[PDB]
Amino acid sequence: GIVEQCCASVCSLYQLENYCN
Amino acid sequence: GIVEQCCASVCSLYQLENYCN
Amino acid sequence: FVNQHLCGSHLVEALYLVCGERGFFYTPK
Amino acid sequence: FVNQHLCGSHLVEALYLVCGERGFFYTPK
Repeated sequence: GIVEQCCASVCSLYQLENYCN
Repeated sequence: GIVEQCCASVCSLYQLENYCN
Repeated sequence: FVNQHLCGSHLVEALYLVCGERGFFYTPK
Repeated sequence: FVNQHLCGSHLVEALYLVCGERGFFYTPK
């Protein structure tokens, strides 16, 4: 999930926008 | 929505928890 | 901290603190 | 601000800034 991809590893805009409504 | 109930008016714990997963 | 007007980052912060490891959804419009 | 490690309130903050008036969901577990 988001923690694994953006906290435990380096985040990205491409991944963050996947969590926008 | 949440803005109307917690920004435009005074928030509450009862309302905030309605937005928890 | 919750029983006040909460807007923008202030509201997102309150949700984060209250909801803890459940997480939350923020749907302003 | 997005291309780094982001945890807890830092992550919620990034989502808030990136997603704007769409809002977002934060589902840590």
